[PDB]
Amino acid sequence: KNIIIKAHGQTNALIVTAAPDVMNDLERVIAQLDIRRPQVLVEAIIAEVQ
Amino acid sequence: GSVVHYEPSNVLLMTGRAAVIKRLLTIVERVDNAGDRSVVTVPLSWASAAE
Repeated sequence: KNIIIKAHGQTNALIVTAAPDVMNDLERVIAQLDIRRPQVLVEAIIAEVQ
Repeated sequence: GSVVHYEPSNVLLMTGRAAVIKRLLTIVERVDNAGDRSVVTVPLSWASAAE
């Protein structure tokens, strides 16, 4: 019928009670959607004279 | 000679002769033994079922 995705939030895990045959199209996409992310350090400087 | 009749209990009766018996027994035994209903399945590795 449809794909019903439910997310827990209290263990930070999600379910998939949807098609029992093409779930592979979900494992691939979540695997491409869970990835460590790099972070950047920003510093700015200003100066003047009067 | 013989006759043939049907009852909802699938009786199959005749009188005939005694040589006729051979030919007709052989008839039904061959034609009924022609591969009546049997069931078998197949699993499936990964593809969709209901589809």
